[PDB]
Amino acid sequence: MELVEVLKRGVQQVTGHGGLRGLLRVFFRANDIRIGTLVGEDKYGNKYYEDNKQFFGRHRWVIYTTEMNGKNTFWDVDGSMVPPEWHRWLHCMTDDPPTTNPPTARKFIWTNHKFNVSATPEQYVPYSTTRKKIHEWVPPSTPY
Amino acid sequence: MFFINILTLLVPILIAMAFLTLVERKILGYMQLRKGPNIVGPYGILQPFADAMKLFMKEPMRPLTTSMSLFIIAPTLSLTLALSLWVPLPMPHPLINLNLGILFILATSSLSVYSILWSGWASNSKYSLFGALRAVAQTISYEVTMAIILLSVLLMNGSYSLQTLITTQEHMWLLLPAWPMAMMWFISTLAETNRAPFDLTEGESELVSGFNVEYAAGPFALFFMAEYTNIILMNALTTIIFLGPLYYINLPELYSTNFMMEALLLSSTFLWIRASYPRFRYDQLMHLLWKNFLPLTLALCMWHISLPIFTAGVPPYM
Amino acid sequence: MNLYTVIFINILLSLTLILVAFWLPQMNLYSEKANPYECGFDPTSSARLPFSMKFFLVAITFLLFDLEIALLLPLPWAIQTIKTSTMMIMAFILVTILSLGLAYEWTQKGLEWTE
Amino acid sequence: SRAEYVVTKLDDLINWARRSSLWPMTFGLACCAVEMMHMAAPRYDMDRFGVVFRASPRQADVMIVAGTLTNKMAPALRKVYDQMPEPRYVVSMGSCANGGGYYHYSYSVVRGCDRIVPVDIYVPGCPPTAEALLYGILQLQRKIKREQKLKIWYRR
Amino acid sequence: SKVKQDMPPPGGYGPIDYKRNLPRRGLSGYSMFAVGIGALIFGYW
Amino acid sequence: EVRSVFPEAIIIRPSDIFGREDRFLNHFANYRWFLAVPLVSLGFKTVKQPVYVADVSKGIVNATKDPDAVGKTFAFTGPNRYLLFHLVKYIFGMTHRTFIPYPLPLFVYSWIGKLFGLSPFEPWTTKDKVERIHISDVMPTDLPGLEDLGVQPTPLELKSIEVLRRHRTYRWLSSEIEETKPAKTVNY
Amino acid sequence: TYKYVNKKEQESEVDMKSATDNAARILMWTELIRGLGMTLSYLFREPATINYPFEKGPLSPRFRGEHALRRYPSGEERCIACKLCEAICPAQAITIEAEPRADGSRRTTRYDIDMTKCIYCGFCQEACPVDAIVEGPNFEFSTETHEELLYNKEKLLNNGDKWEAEIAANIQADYLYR
Ligand SMILES: CCCCCCCCCCCCCCCCCC(=O)OC[C@H](COP(=O)(O)OCCN)OC(=O)CCCCCCCCCCCCCCCCC
Ligand code: SF4
Ligand code: SF4
Ligand code: SF4
Repeated sequence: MELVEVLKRGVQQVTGHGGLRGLLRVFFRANDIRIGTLVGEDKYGNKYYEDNKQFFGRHRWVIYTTEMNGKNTFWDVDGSMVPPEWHRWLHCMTDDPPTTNPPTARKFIWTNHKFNVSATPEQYVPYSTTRKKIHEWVPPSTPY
Repeated sequence: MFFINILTLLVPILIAMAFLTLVERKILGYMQLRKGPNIVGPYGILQPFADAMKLFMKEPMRPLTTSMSLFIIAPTLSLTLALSLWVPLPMPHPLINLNLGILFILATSSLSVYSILWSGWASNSKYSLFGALRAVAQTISYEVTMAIILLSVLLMNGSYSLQTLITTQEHMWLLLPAWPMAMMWFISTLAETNRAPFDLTEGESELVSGFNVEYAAGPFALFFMAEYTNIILMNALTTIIFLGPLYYINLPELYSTNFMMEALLLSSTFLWIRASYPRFRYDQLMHLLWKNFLPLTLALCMWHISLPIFTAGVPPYM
Repeated sequence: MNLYTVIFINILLSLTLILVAFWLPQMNLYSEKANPYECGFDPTSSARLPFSMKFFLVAITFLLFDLEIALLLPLPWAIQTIKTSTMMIMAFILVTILSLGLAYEWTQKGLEWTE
Repeated sequence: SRAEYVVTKLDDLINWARRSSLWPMTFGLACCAVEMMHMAAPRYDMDRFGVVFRASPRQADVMIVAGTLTNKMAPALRKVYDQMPEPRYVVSMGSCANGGGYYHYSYSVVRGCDRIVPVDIYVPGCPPTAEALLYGILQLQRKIKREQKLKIWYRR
Repeated sequence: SKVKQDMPPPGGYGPIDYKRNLPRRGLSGYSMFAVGIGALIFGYW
Repeated sequence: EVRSVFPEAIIIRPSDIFGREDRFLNHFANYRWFLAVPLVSLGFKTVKQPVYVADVSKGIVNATKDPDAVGKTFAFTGPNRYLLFHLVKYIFGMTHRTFIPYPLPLFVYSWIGKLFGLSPFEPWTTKDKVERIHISDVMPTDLPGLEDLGVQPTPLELKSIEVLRRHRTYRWLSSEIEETKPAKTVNY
Repeated sequence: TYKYVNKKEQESEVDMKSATDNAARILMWTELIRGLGMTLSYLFREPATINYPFEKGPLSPRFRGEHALRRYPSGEERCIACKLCEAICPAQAITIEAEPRADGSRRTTRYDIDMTKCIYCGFCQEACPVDAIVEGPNFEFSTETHEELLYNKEKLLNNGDKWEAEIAANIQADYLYR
């Protein structure tokens, strides 16, 4: 019957993350067991699953890394870690991922994305990019 | 061993209050097209503990304009009465078998009013005083109907004991002879506990946390858990008096489980009612409960006086 | 001793919980948080002033109706008597008289609030 | 095992509690309060994270300065911040409150709520998307996660 | 090539509903009082 | 040792400072939780010349700009030398609670301070605190002070209510500065 | 035209049937069970919430968030110190100071944006005649200090070197509309 089909779907959700280890690693870390098609992995380890039968806010989702640039992100998960290759796809600006439609490569684009830095070092301290405008007189090193 | 029985009667009720919090939030959520807590635990089963620890680690407030004695002794009274009301509850065999159980209930609740009513005075603020006076009006509205409804209901029982209703409902619920009495008792239990649509004491958009605006920490936690314990209590009383579960002298655990089911349904109904309707105005409440419920309550008291007699259905004394 | 025991235990629970609430945390006391709330700005006056209530008559008649509750409440014991007719008529008289008084208050507009 | 380890774990526990149950205040002055509402709306439900509004400041653990702060409303904001009981946090929302915003050079505007209340996190925008304010809230959670209060108590 | 401007499709969009639609339901009132009074008399017996 | 290492230094020597979140006036006012206040020799044979925080702060903030004060010590004392009994009486009048003084030796009060200082948290009292409370303040007129640095010292009577209204109850919180029969000054 | 919202046509039709119907609207809370059933219906719907850091709300190529200064494919700096982005910026968030680069090129020695004054309006990116400054996609740069939101040339060039893979594509989508 119908109850049986939905319970079968629940069993598929329960048994589709490796084993109990991976099931818990996903459930206590994202609060969702939902299965989707692996669209493509990142160079850091993010997964970027997909399932189009869901409604238009849950048909794309990330499963973040456990270590991005030496931060131990098993729990301290944040949204800045999605590089721009996948920002466009995750926020549904396109239906074209970087596996099929990659971006134009340029010699100045960062190879290693950076998570948000606001409390650590490696953050942004502001300053004036200009120079001394008025130059003061340097007196002699001799008397008279 | 009585102390172990006190444990079994006390700590699960506190767990159940703490998880009624979660059930409230999640049912209001799903009635609001959203999901409640699912972050802190697997499905939010630790959010009550997080809330409690956060409250008991926040610094309290002893303001300067207040009366510290009432300020501190009122939450004590609130929790103590909310937790003492659960004591003579037959589920089916009670801890404290009293021959005047419902009188103890009524007196304990009418004293539970005084927690709110002294806290609001000791908190020397305008909003607290608004809330205390609103509670005065609320009690003046509902207590008359509570007493007379319960009188006319137990007029087919024969006693004020609560163990006797389990025998009065051996073959049938008291909901069928008295559904109107059950209706008005339900709304009375709703005005009691200061629950919606009759909140009228913590009236967020009228009284910004009335009778609690100066309470921050574990004191506020005490008021909160007292409310969420009296809710389960009143649902338990509804299902003991009206929705009588099955006794089966060999098996009392069947009574306990059916009582659990019915009280869960009635508490979920309380949350449903909160999510559905807006607040009354606290003069509309008095007018309603003096001009619609009290005449009908008196008339049905008359009817349930006549009814034992012209039916020859007078109940027994013990 | 059982009911006394239970109530003492609940009293102890509450007092221990309040001790915890007051002596566990860290405090930074000063007059700008110990002064009364009143929604951002300070009070123009005190809260310990006359608060004109407008259901005082309904409060008095609630007191009278509580006395009537007291008179009605012995019925679960009265009904087991042998007569069953004096009590029937007296309960009818009591309830009808109470309801007549309520109707008089209603018509003379005591249940209404002093606008 | 060791006293310092026990203290670190107790710190983790209390930080987890204060981090998972933070109760912001119904304090929304201008447009940014609408995005605050939309973060209370079903798509980005705050209550999922244990974040529920309490209209009283004394039942509040954080304030979100969502709107422009005038010279006439600053005393009230400061009275409310004082009335909040410690531990207490502030979150400045929008360019009007972080700095002056679109009214920095005007006569009745304080050029930053940070002139009046201390600020833990600044959420930029005009308005910020509710996802952005949610990022700010979770950043405040990350911040509470590393308090090390009982540690310094042990090391005093 | 010719222009492209996101116009409505040819033949207009479908018929949108805007009027109030609160459908009557329930019983006839007679029946509700009858069921209540029947349960009441049965419980009395 | 600071002179021995870093000369061309400034060494400020304030008296016991009072302020909103001090540990001097609040410390004497928190003696209401005990129903009587102990004082060595009933407060007499002890003299206190307290100073306000704003004065010391302005003094430091000017000394960091004064071309003088490079090898100078200072005595940030403030005016109106006070006798301890009268000072605590003024505290317990401005904080309108009550006043039950009584004598106490120094050895038992030292033991009290010790067992109070048996605390992992911030203690209420200590042996060194009692000792520092019950020795008089030096007549500071051998040294410059504030007015040699650009601050006119503030009397206690003008700023104490800001500190002490926190401790009042209702029935007295709405009371002014001019209803406390001020403390009796001494010179000695 | 118009139409009434709370005006009956008129009165004076009553029968025992209609009176019983209104009396069972009363005395049974008929019109309240409807709201109860409504809220119950909502209990059994898929909620619209999303696991935010993992699954995120939909945005568009036109979306304007963080700011960034761009380059040509040669890596050449694209701004030219024309200083109309500061002329029009209605919050006066942009200060610019320029010089010849010692290659003889028109370039800025300064480009600051107080991001606590920017109203995120996009006038600068639609006024820049070279598409140098844009308003990128990012909305997740909340900070613990005010000073971090006071940008300079280096932070903007870093935002450009970061988000060019996304900026270029969103521009690719969005031109022909501007
Ligand atoms: C055999 C012959 C003799 C038989 C004798 C018996 C005769 C039949 C007796 C029928 C009487 C039934 C009792 C009904 C009580 C309600 C009375 C009433 O009229 O409603 C009161 C109030 C009126 O509101 P208003 O629109 O202003 O109308 C008044 C106009 N002057 O309207 C309201 O009450 C609204 C306020 C309450 C809203 C609270 C929300 C409740 C939601 C429904 C909960 C349902 C669940 C109940 C479960 C309880 C089970 C224990
Ligand atoms: S920053 Fe913008 S959106 Fe926010 S309050 Fe100011 S004008 Fe409104
Ligand atoms: S988006 Fe508008 S307010 Fe922001 S920098 Fe550009 S022109 Fe100025
Ligand atoms: S960013 Fe663009 S508009 Fe602004 S000065 Fe440079 S070239 Fe001109």
